[PDB]
Amino acid sequence: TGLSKEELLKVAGSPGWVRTRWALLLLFWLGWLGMLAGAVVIIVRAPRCRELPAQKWWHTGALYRIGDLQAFQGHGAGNLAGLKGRLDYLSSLKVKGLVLGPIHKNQKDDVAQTDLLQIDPNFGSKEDFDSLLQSAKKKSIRVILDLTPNYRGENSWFSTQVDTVATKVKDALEFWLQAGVDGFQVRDIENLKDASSFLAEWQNITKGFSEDRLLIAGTNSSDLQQILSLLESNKDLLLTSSYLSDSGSTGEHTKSLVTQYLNATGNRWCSWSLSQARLLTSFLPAQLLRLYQLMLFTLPGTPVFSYGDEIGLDAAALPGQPMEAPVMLWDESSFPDIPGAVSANMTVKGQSEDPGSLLSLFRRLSDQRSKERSLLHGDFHAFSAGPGLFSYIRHWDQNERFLVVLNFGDVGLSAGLQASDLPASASLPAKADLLLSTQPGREEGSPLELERLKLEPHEGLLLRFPYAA
Amino acid sequence: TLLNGVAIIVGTIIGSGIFVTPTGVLKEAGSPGLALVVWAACGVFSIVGALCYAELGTTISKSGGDYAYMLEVYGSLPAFLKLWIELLIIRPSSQYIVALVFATYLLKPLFPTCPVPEEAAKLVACLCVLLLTAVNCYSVKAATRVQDAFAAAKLLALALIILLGFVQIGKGDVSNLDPNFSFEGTKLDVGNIVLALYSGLFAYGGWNYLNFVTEEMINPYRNLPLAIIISLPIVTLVYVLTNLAYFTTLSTEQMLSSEAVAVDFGNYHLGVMSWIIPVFVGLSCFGSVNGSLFTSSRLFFVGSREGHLPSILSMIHPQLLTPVPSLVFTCVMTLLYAFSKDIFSVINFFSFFNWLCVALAIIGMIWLRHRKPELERPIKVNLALPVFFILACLFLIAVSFWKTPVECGIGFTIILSGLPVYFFGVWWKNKPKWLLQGIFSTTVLCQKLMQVVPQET
Ligand SMILES: CCCCCCCCCCCCCCCCCC(=O)OC[C@H](COP(=O)(O)O)OC(=O)CCCCCCCCCCCCCCCCC
Ligand SMILES: CCCCCCCCCCCCCCCCCC(=O)OC[C@H](COP(=O)(O)O)OC(=O)CCCCCCCCCCCCCCCCC
Ligand SMILES: *[C@@H]1O[C@H](CO)[C@@H](O[C@@H]2O[C@H](CO)[C@@H](O)[C@H](O)[C@H]2NC(C)=O)[C@H](O)[C@H]1NC(C)=O
Ligand SMILES: *[C@@H]1O[C@H](CO)[C@@H](O[C@@H]2O[C@H](CO)[C@@H](O)[C@H](O)[C@H]2NC(C)=O)[C@H](O)[C@H]1NC(C)=O
Ligand SMILES: *[C@@H]1O[C@H](CO)[C@@H](O[C@@H]2O[C@H](CO)[C@@H](O)[C@H](O)[C@H]2NC(C)=O)[C@H](O)[C@H]1NC(C)=O
Ligand SMILES: *[C@@H]1O[C@H](CO)[C@@H](O[C@@H]2O[C@H](CO)[C@@H](O)[C@H](O)[C@H]2NC(C)=O)[C@H](O)[C@H]1NC(C)=O
Repeated sequence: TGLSKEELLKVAGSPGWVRTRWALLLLFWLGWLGMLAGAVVIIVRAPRCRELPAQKWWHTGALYRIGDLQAFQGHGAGNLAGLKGRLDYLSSLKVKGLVLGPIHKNQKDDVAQTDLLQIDPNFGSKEDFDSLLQSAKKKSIRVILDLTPNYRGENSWFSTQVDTVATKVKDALEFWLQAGVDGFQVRDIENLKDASSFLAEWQNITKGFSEDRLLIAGTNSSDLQQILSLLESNKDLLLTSSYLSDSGSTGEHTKSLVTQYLNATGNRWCSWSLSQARLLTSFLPAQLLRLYQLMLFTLPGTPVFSYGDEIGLDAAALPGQPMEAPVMLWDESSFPDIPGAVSANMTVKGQSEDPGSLLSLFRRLSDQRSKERSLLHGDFHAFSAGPGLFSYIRHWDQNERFLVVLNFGDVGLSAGLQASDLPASASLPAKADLLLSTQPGREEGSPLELERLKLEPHEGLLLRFPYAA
Repeated sequence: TLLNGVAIIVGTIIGSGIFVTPTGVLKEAGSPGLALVVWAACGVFSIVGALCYAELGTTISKSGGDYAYMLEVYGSLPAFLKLWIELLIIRPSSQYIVALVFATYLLKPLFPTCPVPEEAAKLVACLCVLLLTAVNCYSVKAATRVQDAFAAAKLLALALIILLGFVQIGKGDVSNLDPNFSFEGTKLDVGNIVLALYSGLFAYGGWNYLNFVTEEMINPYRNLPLAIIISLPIVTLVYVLTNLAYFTTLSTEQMLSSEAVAVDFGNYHLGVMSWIIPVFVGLSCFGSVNGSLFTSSRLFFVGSREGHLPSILSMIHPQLLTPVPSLVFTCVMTLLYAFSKDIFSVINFFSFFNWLCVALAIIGMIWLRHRKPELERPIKVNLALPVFFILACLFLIAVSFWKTPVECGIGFTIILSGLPVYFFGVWWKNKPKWLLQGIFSTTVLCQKLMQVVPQET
């Protein structure tokens, strides 16, 4: 066995080997403390964390407007308990709320015979309503109660004396919060005299019980300056309007509205909806339906939708139907008046199996909006590109970055995405993976080149690329 | 003793890989429905494996373990090739993971929502090892007291996760997740399932070379094979309850994002949240590379005595004696895995050769059931049980060339490097005689360098 023995070693290992043993021992704890602070250097000159901005429940996904229950289901089932089975579909969409109503007692056009506290018995009773809230709250879908008083007439706010009309609203906010609703909505407040004083008082009342409650409001106004008068003293007030509803159909015109409405408010929470009551097919042609959706689910704010917006519910494509509240379609047996006027593609069921349908587009987008921390509360910066485009970037602290490319014209172009203005924290790479498209005909997963990106007429793109430098 | 056969053997098999691997099964299964199945399918598979070693540890039972069990069966360059793998692949890389996890649970309480940089988690991993390999070059009897305080911390963490995960469902909103969306779905049946199994199989191991000394010191004599069938379902019980604290209190996107799941449970659950969880998870991972350095030296004494593994190793220091050339050899190989890219690229690299080393050890049992009977088996299991084990274990490896063959490509590269140093090792003709003086020259230089003397021959 090849060695030097215990006693023969103690002869040979002593002389000056003690000093080269104490030297290698002392070089250890220096090379250890050298690696110690050499790690402590990296932990101090490391980029820290943005703290997370205390989100509320409506920040995290779309809402859903349901005005006519009658349509919402059909005939025979147009009630609250028949609505209660639809939450399996509403959680199929991953919404976070429901604009529900108005459901109170409105005969017609009368102040003394319109009580906001009593339900209308064409829907059910309070115990049916408490069944709805309790069944919804198990799936974590909140319920927002619409309180527009004259929801059956021409003027919504009873053109005679108004301080008793607001007094009816003053106690109705107290009543339904005790039943446990999580938000309200008034509408058409251009028919309200002195809107900005009553809204700010009701905002003091909606926040008067807790802070997990919101108060949406509507108007038909598309004036950028008129909205800000309403948002003057009120800042934690959502406000949907017809601001995006006027078309133009061009990107730089659309780019101008989104940037200015963000610039004039600064950086608060918006609510990106085309109108206050109607659908998207009221204001868009047949090929732009696939293209807004994506933009709506990606802008900084709460997208607000109506029923049928995910299936392309067109009232013009189906005669014998009320424009205000079209047949909530579901299947082929959904339009019972004229059979054969509904194709397979049109209902909820026929599109729920096609991976290229418009409803299939809605579930992928509402997925990513409710999970990706960039699209939740990342910051918004758009940049310039070609003449008929609108591109922008969502990006938070160190998470996944997103890139949206929209072509609002019918001429096939290239990108020309000159950044030239973005920070290094949101600086573009050369290549980035593709997440989805609106038109089929792309390789989902392959990293495309942005300088050699060619666009098709009416095609949206959502891409992604990680945090790097 | 009846119950102490289980209480010793439960804390042995509960490793610190429970703080790592829930993220790794979750990103290879999809939903917590199919994720909790993998924790149960790894539950049953290791009762089968520990029975195959509860009998095979009792037949031969020389000294030196899994190596020496194969030394009886093959007794040649297959024995050295099994030794060349464990010094280089299994024992280094499993210690790096526990060291790397010690870093990320220490640097993640001050990086709450962001990701720890790769270059700083390695230099706290290396620091943890080099600090801890130098304690074991000092006093062993001082390091054994250090082994005491880390068993208690590994159990206080894994109970306080449970009792906070228990009251979180009992306070209100029962079935707060109820997610099983890919319990029937997101299942490739070959690629992603096996990769989810490797994370589950890592999560408790050491039912192989750790139980034979566990039974021996009390001598309760062959009531141990029930005593593991009592024991390992307790471990699968605890490893499934801890995921139930994860999938309810966290989300499926907050889990797959982070590197330290246990602090995300700790952050949401309490506001103290810093004196409790990354301490107790931090002490628990700090012990599994400590006690991997006590037991590291045993292998060298067995290999050098048999004529393998040149005799510079298996020499012990004078004053404050400790196997000094061996611990230096292990910590060097441990830090050579700091050139690695991802931690779950290491667990897939570790568990390839772990589960081929196990599978050839049990194929060698059947060929010792076929050939050479009447070897006085105190325990013989039903022979239909080990053939359940190999046919699964060939299924893990054969899919692991369909999936990531490049790391297994450099894994078979390193074991063709053990072949010429075998022929240089023992087969070599000592004819030229220039080198025989040099082998004696190189060896006595290190002895003078470290002050280490041979065993009492
Ligand atoms: C890294 C840790 C350093 C601290 C510990 C010192 C350990 C020194 C040896 C390290 C390797 C130990 C395993 C060797 C493999 C097993 C061999 C065996 O079992 O032989 C038994 C055999 C029997 O020893 P005996 O029982 O003591 O007679 O020992 C030897 O043959 C020693 C042979 C040493 C050389 C091995 C072959 C190397 C070939 C490639 C050399 C390349 C050098 C680098 C070139 C320049 C690069 C810049
Ligand atoms: C930046 C990279 C990190 C810095 C260096 C990384 C690698 C350092 C070496 C390995 C890590 C050492 C851990 C600490 C070990 C000593 C701890 C201790 O206090 O023990 C008391 C121990 C006993 O005390 P004594 O009674 O004073 O001897 O001290 C020693 O025996 C000296 C140990 C120091 C050895 C450091 C260098 C290792 C020599 C390797 C020789 C390689 C050439 C030979 C050929 C083989 C290669 C093929
Ligand atoms: C509640 O609405 C009022 C009236 O629009 C807002 O104005 C506050 O009025 C109260 C009345 O005493 C004053 O104490 C506050 O100083 C006013 N605003 C400020 C600067 O706090 C008020 O902003 C609304 N909500 C609150 C009270 O913040
Ligand atoms: C909101 O809708 C009304 C309905 O057409 C628009 O027209 C106003 O109608 C009321 C009575 O119906 C008149 O008293 C107003 O004078 C009408 N407005 C104008 C400008 O003539 C109304 O304009 C719409 N609001 C906006 C901001 O466009
Ligand atoms: C809109 O945002 C821009 C900053 O991006 C600002 O606009 C500046 O307005 C001043 C005064 O009108 C000009 O002198 C600057 O040249 C403008 N800068 C740019 C980049 O346009 C401002 O913060 C916002 N605009 C307004 C009217 O407030
Ligand atoms: C179901 O979708 C199909 C195809 O989009 C529609 O059928 C097309 O209708 C358009 C009307 O503009 C015609 O120009 C095409 O020739 C039709 N395609 C075929 C293959 O005939 C159909 O209308 C949709 N369903 C309903 C009820 O409208």
